[PDB]
Amino acid sequence: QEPVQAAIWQALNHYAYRDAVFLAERLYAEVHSEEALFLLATCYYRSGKAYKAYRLLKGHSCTTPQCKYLLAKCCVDLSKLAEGEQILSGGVFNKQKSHDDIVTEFGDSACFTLSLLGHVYCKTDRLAKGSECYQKSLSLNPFLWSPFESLCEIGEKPDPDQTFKFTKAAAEGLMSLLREMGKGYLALCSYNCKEAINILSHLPSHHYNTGWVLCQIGRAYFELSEYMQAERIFSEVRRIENYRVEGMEIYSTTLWHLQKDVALSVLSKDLTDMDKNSPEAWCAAGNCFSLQREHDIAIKFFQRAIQVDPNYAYAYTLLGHEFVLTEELDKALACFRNAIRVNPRHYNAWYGLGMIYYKQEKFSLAEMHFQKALDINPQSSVLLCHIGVVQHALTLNKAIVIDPKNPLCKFHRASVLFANEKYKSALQELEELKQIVPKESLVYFLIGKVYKKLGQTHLALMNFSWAMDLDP
Amino acid sequence: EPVQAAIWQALNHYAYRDAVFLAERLYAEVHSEEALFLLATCYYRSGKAYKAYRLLKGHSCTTPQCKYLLAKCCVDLSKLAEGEQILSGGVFNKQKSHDDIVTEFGDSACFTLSLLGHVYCKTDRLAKGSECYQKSLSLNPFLWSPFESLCEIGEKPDPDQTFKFTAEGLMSLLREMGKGYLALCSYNCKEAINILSHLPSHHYNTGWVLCQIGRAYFELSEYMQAERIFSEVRRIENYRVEGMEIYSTTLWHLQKDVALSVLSKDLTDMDKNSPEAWCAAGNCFSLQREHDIAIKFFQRAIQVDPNYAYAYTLLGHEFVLTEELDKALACFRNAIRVNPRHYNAWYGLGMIYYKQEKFSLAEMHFQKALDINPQSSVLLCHIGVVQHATLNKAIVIDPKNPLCKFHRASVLFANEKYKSALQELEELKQIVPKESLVYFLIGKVYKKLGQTHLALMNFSWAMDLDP
Repeated sequence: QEPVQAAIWQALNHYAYRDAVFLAERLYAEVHSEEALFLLATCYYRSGKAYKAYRLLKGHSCTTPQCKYLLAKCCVDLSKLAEGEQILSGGVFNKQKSHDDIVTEFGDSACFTLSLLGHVYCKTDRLAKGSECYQKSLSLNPFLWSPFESLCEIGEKPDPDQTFKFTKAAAEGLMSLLREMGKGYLALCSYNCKEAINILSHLPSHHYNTGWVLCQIGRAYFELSEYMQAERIFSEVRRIENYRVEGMEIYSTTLWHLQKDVALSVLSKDLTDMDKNSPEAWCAAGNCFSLQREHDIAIKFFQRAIQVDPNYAYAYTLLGHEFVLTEELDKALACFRNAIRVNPRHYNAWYGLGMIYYKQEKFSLAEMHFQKALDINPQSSVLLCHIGVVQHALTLNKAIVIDPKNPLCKFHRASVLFANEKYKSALQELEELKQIVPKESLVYFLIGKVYKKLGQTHLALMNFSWAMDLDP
Repeated sequence: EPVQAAIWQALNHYAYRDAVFLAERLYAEVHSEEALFLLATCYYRSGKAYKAYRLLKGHSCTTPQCKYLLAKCCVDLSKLAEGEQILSGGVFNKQKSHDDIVTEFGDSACFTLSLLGHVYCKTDRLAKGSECYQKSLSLNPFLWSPFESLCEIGEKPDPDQTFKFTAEGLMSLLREMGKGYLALCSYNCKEAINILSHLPSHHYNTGWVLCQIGRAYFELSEYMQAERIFSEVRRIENYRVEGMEIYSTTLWHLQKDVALSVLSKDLTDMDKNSPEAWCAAGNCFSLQREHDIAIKFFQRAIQVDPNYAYAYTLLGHEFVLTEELDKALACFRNAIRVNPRHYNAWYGLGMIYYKQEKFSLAEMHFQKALDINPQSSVLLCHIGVVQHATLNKAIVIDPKNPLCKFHRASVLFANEKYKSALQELEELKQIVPKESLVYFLIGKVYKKLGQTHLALMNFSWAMDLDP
């Protein structure tokens, strides 16, 4: 009995699934225990066939925590999210069981199920309930990076120093790394890009050279739009890991702005060759053909990124931009809106909608989009206006009149000019706005840039420290 | 220690993202080979095998634990040469002993050997493979899969001895069940049914056992009894797809498009990645007389598993119906590469070569099918009679070429032409005095006749001759 199910798990840790599953089937058939049942369902699940585990556990119902966790997980895998809640929460039919109840039920598993419950609440439009779950999970288990990483991406600001603290002593040490890292990834998610590099770079060199860190730093340099400083450490994460696709996502697009045909070609090849069930590889393959500026082929790839992961915002976004160039404005809208559906904090899509409203001269709505976007990210304009540059290389008073009422539409019109090689025209429109809004740091920060490129070093430094002082 | 134990917790709840992160940390922190093993174990269980491979290659893996995981990724990546060179092979070491491998991998010895046997079986070295399997089983007789493979690749181990322990309750069960599966594999199905229906009824009523029985009844061509057992196996185990491809073929021989529709709909959208489900839908649309829609599905079955022989043979039959024999020969030809011990294609080709009047070839083929399974004519000849819904020539060949004559009598028996088949089987019976097969087919025809004397006698003759 005992040695039979000892032996099954030996088969599973060696991934001999057919051997394990066979024994499990006979074990459960001899003795109908809840533990043997669990083990069988376990075997079906790790063998890569969740659906089997679902019908098995479901058909003669077990209530044990080990079965309940697993049954909920198979559901989540199969997108039965509403159901998944009910197994764990007791959520919607009867009264919703509390976290204190949940912890009592699952005990040591409480941390994964709250993580699980977290994920579904978030993916079912209840970030409120989902954040509370993630937080509680981290309380129960500080070694879990994923809950913390979800909270940052939502817009929540958890406290690294309070989140990771265990309550020889090896944890203390691991949590220290995790602390400065936590502080840094939040610092990246809220777009304190200079801070995030500063925190991450101060991290010890062994944990600096890891591809995760460098990948985040790559995202950091990229958001600043220091493209060459970015491509340096993305070329780096590749020679050091070479099996990593996760950061190569945004690296593909950096190589896109720099217009490095061979490198993006090489990346797309190397990425598709490794993992064709990765939206990153397909995002890369996609804008490799945008580089070559053929739009039929790129659309198809971006699509594969959507099929292999429809909860992956960025892939939707990158399609929109490409449809802008082909002048398919109606498809583009739906793209950015969908992008807004999966992640409401993905700034690229807001602005992209706002850009095409502005382009069609629907301003007061474009404002709202630009505003909601620039709240997520200031200095959004640089990247998405550079986009239009890359494309166009391969009423104006009406707007200013309209711009009287609303600042950000105007601000784009300036950012749109600086991105083009029309530097002088920008400064006329800029001062007119500087008078319109002496509140916004954005205005003084742009003057800072526009002076630097014009030579006036003393007057650039000047307006930037003002711009900083006005900034909160 | 706390970090390592925290990972394994995250793994056992399938929180892969949480675990790889700790494992990247732990490995960055210490460049330990066990820290390495964890990271690669976390990438592999995350469902990203390439990630572990590329990692393990780019660092020094020299330990059994490490060497196993890497071999597994290789084999997963269709890098069989690599896989071999890692477990058996020293770049510098010579071909390892069986005993060397066991020493190196200790408890993991049975699994590494199992995986080798698979590699040997995937390459053209069956003998080297079945030796690796036997060794695996002797090291660990709780493993069913190596013995499963042994039966299918034509070898005949002895259950009573092979699963003897060198607990008694599992083995004694395994032995009886093993003896049953071997029978099914050696195609003495009436034995296979008998010997595993002697099993205790709560292991009888498991899905796997019923499936083998159901499998057997198709091989006995007991089609109405077959669908009885499957239908039950469906009720018991609606999540089972394994062995339900042939349930579909049961519902195809019997002409139940109604039930084959229920079956295919269910299986398709239960498991799109199972070829059994696409074989199921493939048969379904064959009945509906949509040949194009039928072949569409059979290729998808093949698409989902190119090492799934039965989809190749079903495409074949669907091609012969559309008289596209060049394409049909290829499928069957593909089928045999794919399946060494598979009567279906061998006979399938035979029937094609027989219709091409190339009886010299047809013979050699029918022998190979009939070597694997003696009764293959009855099923394959039935196919033609469902699909449908010189008399001197083959007689002269029937001197030198007996098998071509037997098939001609079988196809006549498969049609309602019972009288004409006895006449022809008598003439052929003179040419071969003694062939168990022939006395069987007499008894087969006597059932339709009435006559207990003729059926009983001949069957009893045929049995005695081939002990």
